[PDB]
Amino acid sequence: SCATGPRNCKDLLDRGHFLSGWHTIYLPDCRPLTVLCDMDTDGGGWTVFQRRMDGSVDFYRDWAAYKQGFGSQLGEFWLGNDNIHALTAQGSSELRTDLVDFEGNHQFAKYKSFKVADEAEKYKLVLGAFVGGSAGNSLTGHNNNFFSTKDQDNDVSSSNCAEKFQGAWWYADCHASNLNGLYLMGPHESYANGINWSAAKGYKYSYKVSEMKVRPA
Ligand SMILES: CC(=O)N[C@@H]1[C@@H](O)[C@H](O)[C@@H](CO)O[C@H]1O
Ligand SMILES: [Ca+2]
Repeated sequence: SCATGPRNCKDLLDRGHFLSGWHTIYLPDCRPLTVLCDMDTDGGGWTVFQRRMDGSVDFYRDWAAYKQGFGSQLGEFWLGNDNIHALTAQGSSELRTDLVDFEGNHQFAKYKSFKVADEAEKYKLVLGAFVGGSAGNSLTGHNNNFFSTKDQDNDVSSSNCAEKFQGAWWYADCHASNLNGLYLMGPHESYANGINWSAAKGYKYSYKVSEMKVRPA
């Protein structure tokens, strides 16, 4: 039941679910949602809301798609902005970003809190202090920005960043990170339109794997 069920992946870890995989949790209003738990990385108990690995899924999508979520439990997905809001509203959730390049190097970044607002406030990013990690910091520059898609420009640029740059993000003018960008497979000649984390590999290298995930702080 909702009353006795888990609220997130940390609750499931505490109950002795030790393998990563898809589990049912209960959101604050008791709506059930199936989510990917990362039980292995950095203590486990992370709820994963973004995953890229192979370029099989098109991420250049509209507001409605990002609002409801898209992709596959078997592979790449975006969990959905309504879902991410519900998951991060109550309490305080830390954020971890996990990255792998095409040369096999693992890199990460961690933030002390992470929340997205509701749709009325355009799923605005509310980001806490950078903790550290080998990937460096490419998200703080996005704090307090609305989410934007190609069809809904909420950025702080005279341009359309989502169109520029071929992704969906809390764009400013325009970005330091672009993890929902094109799956460009390592070095690319086009500027800043790949799966880029500029603090680590810059604006002209697209990562092999990207994962974004949250856990109670
Ligand atoms: C790819 C991209 O958006 N790079 C921008 C750069 O063009 C801009 O001059 C600067 C202003 O703060 O912010 C960077 O993030
Ligand atoms: Ca704009």
